[PDB]
Amino acid sequence: SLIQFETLIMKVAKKSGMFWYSNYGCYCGWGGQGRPQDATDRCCFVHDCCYGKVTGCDPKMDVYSFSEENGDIVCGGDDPCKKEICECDRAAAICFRDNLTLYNDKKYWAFGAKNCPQEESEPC
Ligand SMILES: *CC(=O)c1ccc(Br)cc1
Ligand SMILES: [Ca+2]
Repeated sequence: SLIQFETLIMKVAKKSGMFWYSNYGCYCGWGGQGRPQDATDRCCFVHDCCYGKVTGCDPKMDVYSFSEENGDIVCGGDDPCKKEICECDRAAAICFRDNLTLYNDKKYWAFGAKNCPQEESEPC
């Protein structure tokens, strides 16, 4: 669920999703169009595409299971579809953590729709 995605961002990237990734660039926020503007924005774009490929369950609402083990987040449970959602959230949390060197809200927060042209939308 989205609450769990916020939780994974806090655990992995040591940052809040709502404070740092909810309106950054073209894609770190709900939906999106245009080009991923930088490495953090591309992490959100891939997360959108991953969610778009989940068939059978709901990435917003459904609750997945995970454990911390061997220094990593391990997605689990008995449901393949819910584990797919967890994998999308875990990959994006690690992607955020790994691209903190580049993060730049001064340049990219509330980047604006003109800057994210419908015609430049990179396909998944
Ligand atoms: C999938 C993803 O990264 C993302 C980020 C922020 C919001 Br709000 C929704 C989705
Ligand atoms: Ca988005």
